[PDB]
Amino acid sequence: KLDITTLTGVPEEHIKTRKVRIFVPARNNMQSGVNNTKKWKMEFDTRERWENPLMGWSSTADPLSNLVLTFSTKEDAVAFAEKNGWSFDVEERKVPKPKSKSYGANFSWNKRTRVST
Amino acid sequence: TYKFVNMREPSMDMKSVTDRAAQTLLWTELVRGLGMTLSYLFREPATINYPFEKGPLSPRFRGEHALRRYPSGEERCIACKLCEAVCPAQAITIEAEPRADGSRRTTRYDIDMTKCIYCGFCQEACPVDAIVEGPNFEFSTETHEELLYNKEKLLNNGDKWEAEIAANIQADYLYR
Amino acid sequence: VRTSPTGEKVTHTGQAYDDGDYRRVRFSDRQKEVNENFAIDLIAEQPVSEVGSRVISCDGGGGALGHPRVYINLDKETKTGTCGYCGLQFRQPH
Amino acid sequence: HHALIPHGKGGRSSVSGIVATVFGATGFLGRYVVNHLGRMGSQVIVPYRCEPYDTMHLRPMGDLGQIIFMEWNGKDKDSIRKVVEHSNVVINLVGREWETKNFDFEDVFVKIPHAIAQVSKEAGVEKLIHISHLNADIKSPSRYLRSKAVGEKEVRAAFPEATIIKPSDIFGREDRFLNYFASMRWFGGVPLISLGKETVKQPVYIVDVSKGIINAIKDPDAKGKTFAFVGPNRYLLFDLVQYIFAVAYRPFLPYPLPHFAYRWVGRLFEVSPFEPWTTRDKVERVHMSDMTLPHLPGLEDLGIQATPLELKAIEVLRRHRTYRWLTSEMEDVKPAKTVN
Amino acid sequence: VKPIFSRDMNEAKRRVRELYRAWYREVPNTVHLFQLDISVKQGRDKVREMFMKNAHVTDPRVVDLLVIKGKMELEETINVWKQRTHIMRFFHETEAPRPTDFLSKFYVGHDP
Amino acid sequence: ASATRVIQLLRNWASGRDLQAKLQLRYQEISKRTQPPPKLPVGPSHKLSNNYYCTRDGRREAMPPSIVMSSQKEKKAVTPAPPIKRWELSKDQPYL
Amino acid sequence: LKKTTGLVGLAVCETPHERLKILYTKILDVLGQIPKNAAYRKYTEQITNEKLGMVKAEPDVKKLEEQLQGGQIEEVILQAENELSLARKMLRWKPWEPLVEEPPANQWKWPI
Ligand SMILES: NC(=O)C1=CN([C@@H]2O[C@H](COP(=O)(O)OP(=O)(O)OC[C@H]3O[C@@H](n4cnc5c(N)ncnc54)[C@H](OP(=O)(O)O)[C@@H]3O)[C@@H](O)[C@H]2O)C=CC1
Ligand code: SF4
Repeated sequence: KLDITTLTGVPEEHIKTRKVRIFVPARNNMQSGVNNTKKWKMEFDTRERWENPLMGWSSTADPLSNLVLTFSTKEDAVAFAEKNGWSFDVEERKVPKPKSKSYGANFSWNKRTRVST
Repeated sequence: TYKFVNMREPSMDMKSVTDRAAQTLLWTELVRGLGMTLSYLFREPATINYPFEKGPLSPRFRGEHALRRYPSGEERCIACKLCEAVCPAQAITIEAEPRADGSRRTTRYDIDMTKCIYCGFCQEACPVDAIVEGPNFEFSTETHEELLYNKEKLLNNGDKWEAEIAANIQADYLYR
Repeated sequence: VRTSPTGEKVTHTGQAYDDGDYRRVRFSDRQKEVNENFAIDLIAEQPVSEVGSRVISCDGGGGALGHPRVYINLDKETKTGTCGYCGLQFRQPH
Repeated sequence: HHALIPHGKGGRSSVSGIVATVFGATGFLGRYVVNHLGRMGSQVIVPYRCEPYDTMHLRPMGDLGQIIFMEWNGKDKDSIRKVVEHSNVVINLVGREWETKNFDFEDVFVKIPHAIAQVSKEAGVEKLIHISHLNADIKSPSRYLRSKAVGEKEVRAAFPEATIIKPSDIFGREDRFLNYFASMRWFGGVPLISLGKETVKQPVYIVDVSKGIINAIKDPDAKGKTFAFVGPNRYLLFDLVQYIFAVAYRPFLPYPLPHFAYRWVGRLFEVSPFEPWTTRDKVERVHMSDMTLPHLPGLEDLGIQATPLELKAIEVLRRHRTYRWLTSEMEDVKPAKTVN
Repeated sequence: VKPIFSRDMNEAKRRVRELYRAWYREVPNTVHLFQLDISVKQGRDKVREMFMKNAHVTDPRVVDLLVIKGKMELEETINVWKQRTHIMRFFHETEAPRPTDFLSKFYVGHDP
Repeated sequence: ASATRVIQLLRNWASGRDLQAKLQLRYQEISKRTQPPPKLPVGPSHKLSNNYYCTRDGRREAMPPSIVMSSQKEKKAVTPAPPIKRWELSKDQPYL
Repeated sequence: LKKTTGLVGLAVCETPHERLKILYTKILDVLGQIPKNAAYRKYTEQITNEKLGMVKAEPDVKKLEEQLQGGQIEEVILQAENELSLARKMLRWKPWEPLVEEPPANQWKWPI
């Protein structure tokens, strides 16, 4: 029942009207590396972005647009969200299921796994 | 290893006492300072006659950014966005699309000279020597908006200053 | 550098303010800065070099003053090999 | 012709979409109207006639690019065309309290407003706002008021759906009405025609008027509606001037003005080789109670509620407050007598 | 749990009462010194609103920490460390009203 | 400088020093603005053999700190370091 | 007798040996009240005894300063006073007792 909301100084609109997403970032499918999928991340909900009339740069009014936090475990992120009074959605970690790989299978005598090239 | 400033004891002999009494009563040290100022008065002043005389600068000077071209005339920048990444003040905004010829070119290259810190990055990062801070420094503007450069403004600056910029790069390209 | 129907000078990017757009007001008593030299035209004007080797290298000229060295394959007779950075065109003779 | 979709949270960087051309933006009402447009992120194409130095104070009000300063010639219509060409809203604030040599009351209240309205219609301006005093009427003795009524009719003629706002006396930090009475103390005593016993006044606050204009621009129903801005309360001229001198803590020296006896004073004012001390029409305005026109819609119709003078008088007249109140804090004063 | 200044909610309430007292009596001096155009009642109403903002707190340590912050702000206002701008920042005068009904929010923007 | 002999004598006497020998203003003694092209040397790692990055990988040789004591599971008194040696008065000018 | 210690606020002590002996004896007396197995007691007693033996053995101030390696002897007496004060407070703190509390599970894990 810890509540730091009064002490944080965050204005009430972002405390109440923002949904924070707790998740482990998925691997960038362009790369096979997995080092960026080992820590939980807290990200706020996306808001409106509009073009500046003068230059066309994207302007925002969301202070927490770029705020992202790293947490070792899901429970730590949940506790931080609760202590800060942010509504939170938790996406369970997705792990690659174990696979059975056999280089011999590429030359099966009767199975369809034989590779044409 | 260490030296004592102060930590000196005045002599108590009558000659030294008379000298110090003379200094106090006859204002000798004040006269010495006055003489120093007089000598500086008779020395040649160091002022340069700006704008008719300009202060020295080296070829590595970092001033107004200027997009350069190849000798053929094709714009050097190849939309790598490496400059935007290194930019320590995020003053570079780059947008690119394949142009009609099919080359990788920048549809938008904005350098906000109001947010840039003139760090010299990008000039040292661009793999094709595109953005190169020019020698110009006297580009003050009467409105804030004039300092938000556009790709057209950068290319015009490059065309204007290419004669000097190429020479400066030639002077310094071996050190880089 | 073509001129749009509104009278504005269209940019090499193709940018021109439409008659409906209100942002044309910024040039009311001022000018729209447009670079007359267009890269596409100038790169088109350059003659196509003919080299007798299957693979050629373009550094963009000037050595270290140009662009990273790349090797271009010229086997295809139909289409000339084009430098990714420089944009110069090469083809095998005949 | 120029339709813009509003974007953002209505902040300084947001795009409200109201591209406006505030004529007379350098004015007392303009200073506030432009401020509101900028804080909404409205592109304001300010036409000026003076030196840019004077217009410099308008620059901070808007974000980068929001405020565009373009010189315009009062008589030439091509300047009006170029300054309203890409505007979806044009506001007309071209009023001169006194009459100048080059520009007379008719020039600035009929020709200029009519030209602006006509050229705005030619360019396709969606909405037009015109300003004329509630007291201004086609039979009003003051020449400038009569010219204002004529210009109002002509503006309606050129721009049928123009929203011609009719504000009462406007008071504010840089007011010319309250400050006028505060400075009357300098002018010997306190000249008061009929001791101000025949002049009921209903002053409206400047911020209220500006926000009313803005809301009228935003609200669709405002088109083709002659709005009238009236003050929250009505006070006799004596009551208002007394309250002014009270909040200013200046010695009240009210001497009434007999027509003939003080006519020589007015004649001396006119005899000055420069302007007749802001003309005599200003003194005529002082010599006139506010017209009550309930048929025309008011501030509440736009949703803005007029702020009472008593609350805002302290701010307006603290500048005139001197060591007279600084050294002697004492206490405050009591609200003026309300003739309601 | 180690108490900051109060071991129980009641003691924190006593401290809150003291802080409220001090702010209440300070308000007229603030109005006079800073030459604010608001009335004393208006300022005290703002004080009451600010105090009720933190009313929902149900932890003694949080109350104590809020009291500390209130004391610091009061010390700033008692001195002339805060300017007239800082004092008026409580009164969000420039900021336009933000409607709270669903239909107005739907009209204005995409914000939830 | 271009000062006359009289002014040089006056300024020197007023200073108590010979200002002409050391002039704050710069003259032809400065280096030429245009310089012959440079050829910067290569470093130690510019070798074609026995230059595997594993040997010279500084970053990968860093290790997490060694834990001397951890609560979660005669002897001579020691100091953080040997006591500092007292500084010695400078030979060139012990007292200014 | 040195004219000045060289450090402002530190005055030459006319009787350094006696002051050092008194201070070291008082330090030992305070350390006696500390329990025998306390590491603080053992180490401080070792150092204090070494210092006291050196002080008694050497009658020359400069030689004693060289042997102690504690800077100028006035700095040594200041250090002895500091040790006395530390020992007196240590008696109250009782640092020799076991750890108050183990830290949380991962309070000292880095990287996170
Ligand atoms: N109590 C009030 O304030 C009332 C106001 N009004 C009307 O409200 C409008 C604005 O009021 P307010 O801002 O207080 O008035 P101000 O007199 O303070 O400013 C009016 C504006 O008119 C401009 N202007 C006047 N004559 C000319 C001209 N010949 N050519 C170009 N511009 C000109 C001025 O520009 P510049 O300063 O450079 O000359 C100025 O910006 C006016 O039309 C006024 O008559 C009507 C009823 C009540
Ligand atoms: S010099 Fe300016 S524009 Fe260039 S990288 Fe640095 S901050 Fe960015």
